[PDB]
Amino acid sequence: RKLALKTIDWVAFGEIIPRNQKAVANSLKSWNETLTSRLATLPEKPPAIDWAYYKANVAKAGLVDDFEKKFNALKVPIPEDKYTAQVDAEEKEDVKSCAEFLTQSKTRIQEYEKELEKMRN
Amino acid sequence: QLEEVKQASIKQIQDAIDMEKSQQALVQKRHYLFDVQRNNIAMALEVTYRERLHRVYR
Repeated sequence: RKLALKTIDWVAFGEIIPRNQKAVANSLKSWNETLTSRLATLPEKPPAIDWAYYKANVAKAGLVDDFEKKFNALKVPIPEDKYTAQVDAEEKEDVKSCAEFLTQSKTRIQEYEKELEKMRN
Repeated sequence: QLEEVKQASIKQIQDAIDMEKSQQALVQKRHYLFDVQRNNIAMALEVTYRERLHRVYR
């Protein structure tokens, strides 16, 4: 593909606790951050060929021109990647957050804080 | 008298606090996680486009 970025929020990131994916985050930060700076390095593209010249002193200039036309024409596919199941490996330990403790916590918060007033009396 | 009143006063807010923290935590960490899991994948990607242009040009 190329670079992407979402909600990189490092403190809560590691914090997860779905344990076989909990551990991953702690490393995945550093794998990532190393990653982020390493991209931040490269050039994207290199020069554009001085074809006018390379004909000059590649006087096998059929080769130059062959490769020239090919280079002028030459347009890479883009990379491979595969972990766009992580999008959904998210949604699972995206409902864990939700269900487990979204709802638990509202429920629990209700009785307790409510539970403040009446026993405050 | 005063003992039992302070026992109740502790327990009631306690319960608030700990649940409200438990909610807030999982929301934040995951919505953060949602985007971290991006970022991981996609970094790889931009690298390979960068690399291609050098690689062919060499």
